[PDB]
Amino acid sequence: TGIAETETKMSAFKGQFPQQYASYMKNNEDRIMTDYKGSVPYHKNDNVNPLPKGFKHAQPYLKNLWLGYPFMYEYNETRGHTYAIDDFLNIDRINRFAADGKGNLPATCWNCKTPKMMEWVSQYGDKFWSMDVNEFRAKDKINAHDETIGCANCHDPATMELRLYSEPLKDWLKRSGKDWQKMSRNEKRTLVCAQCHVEYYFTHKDNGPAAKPVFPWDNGFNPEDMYQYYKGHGAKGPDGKPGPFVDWVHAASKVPMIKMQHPEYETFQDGPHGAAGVSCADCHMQYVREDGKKISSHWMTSPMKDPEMRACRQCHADKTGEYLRQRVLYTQQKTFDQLLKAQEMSVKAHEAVRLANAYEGHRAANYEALMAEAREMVRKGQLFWDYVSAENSVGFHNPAKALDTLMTSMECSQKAVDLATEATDFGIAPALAGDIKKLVPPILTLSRKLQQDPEFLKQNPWTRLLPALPKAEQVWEGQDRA
Amino acid sequence: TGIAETETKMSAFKGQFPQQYASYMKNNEDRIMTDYKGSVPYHKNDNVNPLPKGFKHAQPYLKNLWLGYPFMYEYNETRGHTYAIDDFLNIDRINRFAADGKGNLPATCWNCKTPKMMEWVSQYGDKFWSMDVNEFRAKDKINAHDETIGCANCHDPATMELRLYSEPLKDWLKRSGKDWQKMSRNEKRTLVCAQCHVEYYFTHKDNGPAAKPVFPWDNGFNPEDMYQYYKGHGAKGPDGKPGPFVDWVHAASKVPMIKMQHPEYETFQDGPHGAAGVSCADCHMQYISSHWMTSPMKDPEMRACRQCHADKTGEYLRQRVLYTQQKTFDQLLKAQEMSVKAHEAVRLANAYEGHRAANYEALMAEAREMVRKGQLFWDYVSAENSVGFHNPAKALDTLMTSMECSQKAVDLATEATDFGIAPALAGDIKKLVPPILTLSRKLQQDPEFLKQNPWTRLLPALPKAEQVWEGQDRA
Ligand code: HEC
Ligand code: HEC
Ligand code: HEC
Ligand code: HEC
Ligand code: HEC
Ligand code: HEC
Ligand code: HEC
Ligand code: HEC
Ligand code: HEC
Ligand code: HEC
Ligand SMILES: [Ca+2]
Ligand SMILES: [Ca+2]
Ligand SMILES: [Ca+2]
Ligand SMILES: [Ca+2]
Ligand SMILES: [Cl-]
Ligand SMILES: [Cl-]
Ligand SMILES: [Cl-]
Ligand SMILES: [Cl-]
Ligand SMILES: [Zn+2]
Ligand SMILES: [Zn+2]
Repeated sequence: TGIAETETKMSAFKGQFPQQYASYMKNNEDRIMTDYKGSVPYHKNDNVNPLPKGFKHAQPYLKNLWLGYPFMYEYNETRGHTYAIDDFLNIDRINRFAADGKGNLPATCWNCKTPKMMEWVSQYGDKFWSMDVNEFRAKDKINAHDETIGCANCHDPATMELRLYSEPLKDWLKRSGKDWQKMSRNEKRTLVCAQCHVEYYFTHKDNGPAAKPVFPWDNGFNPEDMYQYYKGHGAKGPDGKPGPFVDWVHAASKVPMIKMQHPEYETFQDGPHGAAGVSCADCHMQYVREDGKKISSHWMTSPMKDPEMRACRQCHADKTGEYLRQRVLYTQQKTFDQLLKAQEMSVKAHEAVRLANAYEGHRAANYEALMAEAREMVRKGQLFWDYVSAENSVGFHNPAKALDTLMTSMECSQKAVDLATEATDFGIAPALAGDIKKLVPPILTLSRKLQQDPEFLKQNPWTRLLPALPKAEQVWEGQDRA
Repeated sequence: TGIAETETKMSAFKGQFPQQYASYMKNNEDRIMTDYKGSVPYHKNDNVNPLPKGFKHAQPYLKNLWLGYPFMYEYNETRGHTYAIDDFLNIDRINRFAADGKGNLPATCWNCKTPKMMEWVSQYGDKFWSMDVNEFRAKDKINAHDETIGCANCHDPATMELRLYSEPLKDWLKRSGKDWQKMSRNEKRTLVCAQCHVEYYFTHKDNGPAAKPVFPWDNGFNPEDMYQYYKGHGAKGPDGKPGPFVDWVHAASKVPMIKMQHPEYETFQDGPHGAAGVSCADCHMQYISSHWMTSPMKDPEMRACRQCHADKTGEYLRQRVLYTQQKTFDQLLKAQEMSVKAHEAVRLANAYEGHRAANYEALMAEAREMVRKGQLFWDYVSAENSVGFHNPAKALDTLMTSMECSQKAVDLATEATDFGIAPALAGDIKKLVPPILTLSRKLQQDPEFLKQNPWTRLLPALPKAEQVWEGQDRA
């Protein structure tokens, strides 16, 4: 093709690739829900209101578990790639109420949202990352419709060969001694998704260019590996050694936490399909026959939307769609039910540490050592459930790891409850005895605008721990500065 | 063939079936251990001693968890079918120290160990079940080598067609409206193993012929199903209503327990293979049909798997098995630890002398139930011989629920004492309740031995008595 190697416009590909383009346009369907997933952007913590506000399979405790982090404001089920920027610009996680108009998040937040990344990294280099996210938000900076996730994110425009635009994934391949050119078509059919559907973190300024994205894979891809990995890479001590990494300090328990984000690749690669050489594209980009021929479907969505499960039957030819669906649900039902329980246990763990920190009664002689261990268990337990929760398959990508991970999560949280309780000489035991939902009610609603209202914050024991934000008018709506 | 319809002597088949016979003799290999299984009968709770006594992947807490039940005496890894009787007659679970020479276990214990069952049931009818196990133990009653599990257990001797000898399995098929003659060859290739590789219980006399074996499947095959099933079928109260079934009362916690035994069928049937119509025989009796029924992991090339998984190497298949087993084994040990803590919490609460909570009795009743349920759940996984592989998701989900139940028991019992016992339960459970490495019927005769461990100390000393049975020999 004659399309520019750096083309950011999806529309530039339509004329020469009408079939793949029209298929990619189906990502605009945001009306169908499946049993646990789907394309309606409901609030992931809302199991009270019906669709599309909430959902029967929402996670009630999310806001509590992320108290003090932007995810306490908004976090929704995902839509197709065509809406990435729209959703990016609607999310309350990015500050829209600051006078200077700053989002209070790094420009790195654009990293997995647009092909424009190539041009921005070319222009700004290492310095792009820590610029404010909202410095690239106006209509003259990005076209939400045409420059959202598109063809140039996975294809070399000139040859249409599979190509990585991703700096952090390229960093990883470089670090691990891998080489794109020597990789199989098969491996590439997974790696293009691994540019974005992974857990990541923002570089601390003591260790490299501020906010440069990193995939924390050096210790391995499992939750335990990541937990071990995150014992380093944080801020340096007066003595220069990087301490443990910290995404935020929980506003209730004051525990230094790690946030997990969509670890699809890490979860799937050692699962029953991933370990066998099956690629993301095999299930999510099935060959389909449309208008005279066989194309790679570019509708990247839930395979459960198709009652016949065609995308599975090129390998599971002897199975009916219903059978395959039931085997998916066989795992998801179990994973979802246990996840909710690991989440309650995590909340109780946070509450135990919070109660112990506030405990005025006589303490155990080894109080400080007990609390230090309790905090670490809160952090570890949460990293583990989040690793499963944040992952979009609800256990199907890797059933055994999901369930094993949830079980370890709960064990860690329970250990935090036990240690913190012992630290107070069991003074806080009675309180921790009830329904955790009574002591720490799930936070259904919480937004940047609401956090401006003291009388709102008082309505829940945990929101009560947040500071009131300055009374302020909304300054950004979508791409309009106001 | 001319072979008699209830021929019990395996050797009667050697002549017309040398190939299958020699293949079945391969079950005599009892030397190889795999990563988690194998054919060396090591003591399943012993992770201290060398093979063939212990193993690095043993379950340290078993004796504690079965305190008050024969399984506290001996429980070993399994050997091939050819040794069923030998192992049956060596086990300390059956009493060998009684003057009258009784084993103190029902003859039903023979049910899944010999074809002679057909003749015995024909001779005694339902009176057979409750007779003492040792009434059929002498050489003149059974040939340990020729009449152990054999050809007649799965084959109609005359035609060699697949056939069920099992009363309990036939009972089930009859109850559930199923019919052998209308069943697929495929389904039969699983059912012959389901005659024995399942969870079962002994009928309480109030509800049917004493000790008749039943497969508790009416509520479904899952652990929750069985737990619900066992809310009934126990002893009747004055109004004739059967109470909850109980296998034994835990000697420490005094909780009425349910024992799970080798639920291979129940576990595997809704797993990734079982749900897909794959049979036990497909993996364990690879194509003649190999009659070596053992661990498929003994074969580095995993031949038995590659007629379906042709594009995979043996190493790959092995790693995928281990991917599940290692996770299942690690979590099991933890569920077991939590179960011990739950028993100990209920025990400490029962003994508690301090201020009780006003709703003590209701809290304890729920705590006990949770001990019982938690244990049924881990045992369902532990007792099963695949260490998670037959059904990875159910195994792990089941272990997680088990732990949840046990933790609930700890919480309820603790709350019942107004938290007076909380400090006592805070440490390493292995310190407060040390694993019982060694315990036998002979040792339980010695008070000084019993004092060596806080839980064996809760057992009564058995009468000083000489051993009366060894193998099939009286003494
Ligand atoms: C790749 C390494 C990414 C980084 C860096 C950021 N995001 Fe992301 N984002 C990514 C994926 C693969 C997905 C879909 C999967 C999922 O579970 O969300 C998303 C999704 C979003 C969304 C929509 C869903 C929601 O969270 O409500 C938003 C609003 C979003 N992302 C914003 C966002 C922000 C603020 C980031 C910086 C902190 C950020 N993304 C980084 C991939 C990646
Ligand atoms: C990653 C998220 C992709 C996006 C964005 C786009 N494409 Fe794609 N494409 C992707 C994969 C993994 C594959 C399979 C390649 C293989 O060798 O198996 C493809 C394939 C194509 C092809 C080749 C013909 C076919 O198999 O259909 C074409 C012509 C193509 N894709 C076009 C295309 C267009 C026009 C896109 C923007 C609208 C586009 N792709 C985005 C991965 C991804
Ligand atoms: C960054 C450049 C990405 C690449 C490369 C891939 N994905 Fe993605 N995906 C990304 C984001 C930010 C989002 C959220 C968009 C939003 O507006 O919420 C998604 C979403 C998905 C979904 C859900 C779509 C739905 O209908 O619900 C799926 C199923 C999905 N992504 C899959 C997927 C696959 C298979 C990819 C490789 C071929 C892939 N994505 C690449 C970000 C990016
Ligand atoms: C087949 C065995 C699959 C492979 C290989 C991959 N995915 Fe998957 N994915 C699959 C199923 C059956 C589901 C559940 C769908 C449902 O409705 O429950 C998923 C889920 C996802 C999602 C979430 C979809 C949504 O509605 O937002 C995403 C984002 C996703 N998968 C991405 C993804 C990636 C990155 C993969 C390679 C690393 C991958 N999938 C492989 C089936 C299969
Ligand atoms: C080939 C590229 C495949 C596609 C497309 C799908 N599956 Fe698959 N599946 C495949 C392999 C190689 C395996 C492991 C067995 C092996 O030979 O190594 C599987 C396994 C499963 C299972 C069993 C595991 C479980 O979770 O119970 C299920 C239920 C399953 N696959 C379902 C499934 C679905 C829903 C798919 C479409 C979305 C699908 N498979 C596609 C190979 C391939
Ligand atoms: C079928 C319904 C059976 C009943 C009734 C009894 N046993 Fe069993 N036994 C059965 C199987 C499928 C196996 C091998 C699988 C396993 O996990 O053990 C066994 C094994 C034994 C063994 C050897 C292993 C051991 O426990 O050390 C012994 C000593 C044994 N069985 C004895 C025994 C007793 C005493 C029974 C009555 C209480 C009994 N069996 C019943 C199948 C079945
Ligand atoms: C169950 C535990 C069995 C024992 C004990 C014996 N056999 Fe078997 N046999 C069994 C199965 C599940 C099958 C497969 C049947 C099918 O239709 O697929 C067989 C098969 C045979 C055959 C048929 C030829 C073959 O496929 O090998 C023969 C001749 C045979 N078995 C003989 C045989 C002998 C001699 C046994 C005692 C030593 C014996 N079987 C025991 C199940 C079981
Ligand atoms: C009762 C009549 C049984 C039938 C029918 C089946 N099995 Fe069995 N099996 C049974 C017992 C009592 C034992 C333990 C024997 C001992 O001395 O410990 C076993 C053992 C096994 C083993 C383990 C053998 C090893 O090498 O470790 C396996 C793998 C096994 N059994 C499988 C199996 C299969 C596949 C069956 C159906 C075809 C089957 N058994 C039937 C009791 C009985
Ligand atoms: C293939 C997918 C299998 C099916 C179908 C059945 N079994 Fe299985 N079994 C399989 C594996 C890979 C293992 C683990 C072996 C190891 O060494 O870890 C097992 C294990 C068993 C055992 C224990 C073996 C031992 O050493 O004692 C038994 C007794 C057993 N399996 C019995 C059994 C039954 C009754 C089945 C049908 C219901 C069955 N297996 C199916 C592989 C597969
Ligand atoms: C046909 C009769 C099979 C034999 C023999 C074995 N497997 Fe299998 N396997 C089979 C099916 C139908 C499936 C589910 C996929 C589907 O099409 O529905 C599987 C799945 C697996 C998996 C993935 C699940 C997991 O536990 O990770 C594995 C790892 C697997 N099978 C391994 C395996 C082994 C070790 C076998 C020999 C002992 C074996 N399979 C035999 C079909 C059949
Ligand atoms: Ca979605
Ligand atoms: Ca992260
Ligand atoms: Ca064995
Ligand atoms: Ca039982
Ligand atoms: Cl954020
Ligand atoms: Cl090991
Ligand atoms: Cl017993
Ligand atoms: Cl008190
Ligand atoms: Zn080991
Ligand atoms: Zn009191």
